Amino acid sequence: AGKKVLIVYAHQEPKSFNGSLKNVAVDELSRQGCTVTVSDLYAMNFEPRATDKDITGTLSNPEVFNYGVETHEAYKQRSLASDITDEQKKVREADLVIFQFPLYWFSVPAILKGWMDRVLCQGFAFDIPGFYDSGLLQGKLALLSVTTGGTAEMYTKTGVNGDSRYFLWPLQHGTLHFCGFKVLAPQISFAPEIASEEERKGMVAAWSQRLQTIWKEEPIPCTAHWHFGQ
Amino acid sequence: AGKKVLIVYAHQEPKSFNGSLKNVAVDELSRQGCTVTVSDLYAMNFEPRATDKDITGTLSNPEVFNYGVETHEAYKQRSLASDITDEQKKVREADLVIFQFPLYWFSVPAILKGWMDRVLCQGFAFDIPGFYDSGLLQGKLALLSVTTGGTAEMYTKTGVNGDSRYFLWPLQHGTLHFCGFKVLAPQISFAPEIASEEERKGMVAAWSQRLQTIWKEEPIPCTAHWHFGQ
Ligand SMILES: Cc1cc2nc3c(=O)[nH]c(=O)nc-3n(C[C@H](O)[C@H](O)[C@H](O)COP(=O)(O)OP(=O)(O)OC[C@H]3O[C@@H](n4cnc5c(N)ncnc54)[C@H](O)[C@@H]3O)c2cc1C
Ligand SMILES: Cc1cc2nc3c(=O)[nH]c(=O)nc-3n(C[C@H](O)[C@H](O)[C@H](O)COP(=O)(O)OP(=O)(O)OC[C@H]3O[C@@H](n4cnc5c(N)ncnc54)[C@H](O)[C@@H]3O)c2cc1C
Ligand SMILES: CC(=O)Nc1ccc2c(c1)[C@@H](CC#N)C(=O)N2C
Ligand SMILES: CC(=O)Nc1ccc2c(c1)[C@@H](CC#N)C(=O)N2C
Ligand SMILES: [Zn+2]
Ligand SMILES: [Zn+2]
Repeated sequence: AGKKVLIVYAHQEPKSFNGSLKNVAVDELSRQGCTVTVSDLYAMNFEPRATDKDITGTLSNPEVFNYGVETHEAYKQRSLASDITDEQKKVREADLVIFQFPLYWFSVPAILKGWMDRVLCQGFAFDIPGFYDSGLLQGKLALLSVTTGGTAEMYTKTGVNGDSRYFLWPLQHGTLHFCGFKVLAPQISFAPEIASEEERKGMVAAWSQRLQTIWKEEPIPCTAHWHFGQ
Repeated sequence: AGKKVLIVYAHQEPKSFNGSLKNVAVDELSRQGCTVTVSDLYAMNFEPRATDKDITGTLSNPEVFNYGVETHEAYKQRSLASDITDEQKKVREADLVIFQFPLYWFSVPAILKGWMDRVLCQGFAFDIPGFYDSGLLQGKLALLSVTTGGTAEMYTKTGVNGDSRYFLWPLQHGTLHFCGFKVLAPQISFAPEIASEEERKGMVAAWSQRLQTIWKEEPIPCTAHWHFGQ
């Protein structure tokens, strides 16, 4: 129908390749009749740092500050900072969450890493127990849409950077799977800066076109073998 | 003695296990006569976000903001924000950089991700020709000292988390090796929260003990084979 999508978007420049990919997601999902929300982290000046400012209530231990303990508890008490609960609400209502970002050091840009650290808290995204396939975000989909400086070939088994999937592990498995998401196959747009005009437009249309049938997709097996082989 | 160490420290609580580890590292390298510097990111309230505030004066293209390019030009024209250049100065001067942090989502806390995104800029950490064996910081040593919530057992090849080396790939290879560091074996203190006090003392001591002979160490071969194969 009928689906609710959250795009968590991490690029500074709306005219970027990232902004284009974000905009065609919105266009295409919107045209399908889906409900769409965008967390534009840079435009929000989203706070990436995990600090005692994230808890507004009496601390469980005010002598020695433990971020994980205090946020678990603030979540249960509903004394978390409001910028964190606003995201949680977006995540809670979403059926699909797409992360749109350029790769920074084989990972997400810090502003997005901060959204992950501060938003996916214990009690909300997972618990002990209640992680991986019993993770709290079960029944939800997640998809990483990454753009790189390096080419497709750099990111091969035997290229300098190794296989692209190697860098996907901490994000797909250690974070998304861990919270219960089914993970859809990543969308990697390699080296747009080097690509020609045509190859770039093909890359944008390929994203557009994949989204046409996104609801029909099966998740990847989010395992050590998918990521590493052998 | 005669060598300079920078410890980049990412934890909110001085009385924490990360604090204790940073403190025995200071005490021990200080005892041996080394020059020691600590960037306490939270105490500094270090800016994690990559933005146009990172370039002072006027941008070489204020129409389309491209962080990589503008930070490359700024580096060469001595026009980076001073928080960035302060950190580069400490790194330039260090013979060993130690990173001391709790594992957040199979990675570094966002605050430290920000340090790496913003400090390790093109022209400073790496450039074309210089990356991997020829990255700009060759001659230097680096070491990840990570603490985990999860046990050693969870972090094996057939455990729920996979092998530790799988999450180390983006940090050690895609970041440290990429900038031309020789990387020392990670120091991983598994699950200090659920260990006895004892075992805890054991892990602190191993770190202290290990730092006595840190200068004698062979760096790891930072290969895909090291991280992924048998
Ligand atoms: C701190 C930092 C760390 C990095 N780490 C890594 C790393 O670890 N590994 C790696 O491989 N790379 C890395 N990079 C490079 C980075 O990932 C790439 O620069 C980024 O993915 C490029 O995406 P972009 O949107 O910024 O491209 P852009 O530069 O914005 O896009 C390139 C070109 O595409 C054009 N374009 C925009 N929209 C369209 C459209 N609709 N149709 C056709 N063309 C369009 C733009 O106008 C531009 O001309 C890093 C960069 C930084 C700044
Ligand atoms: C956002 C977030 C994401 C996380 N992601 C992951 C993840 O992906 N994987 C994972 O495994 N874990 C993860 N964790 C758990 C986290 O890594 C651990 O909680 C953290 O590493 C614990 O280290 P600490 O210094 O904060 O422990 P502390 O709680 O400060 O230390 C444990 C105990 O040691 C005591 N202590 C302090 N100094 C000494 C000393 N000198 N001798 C003996 N005891 C001492 C402390 O008092 C405390 O009782 C995550 C946590 C958070 C908040
Ligand atoms: C400005 C910029 O492109 N930075 C950057 C930083 C780190 C890396 C890269 C680019 C790429 C390659 C390219 N371009 C890479 O593999 N790593 C680790
Ligand atoms: C507060 C806290 O322990 N958070 C946390 C968050 C994420 C993860 C963990 C703990 C560990 C497990 C533990 N402890 C983990 O494997 N991941 C992915
Ligand atoms: Zn998985
Ligand atoms: Zn390597």
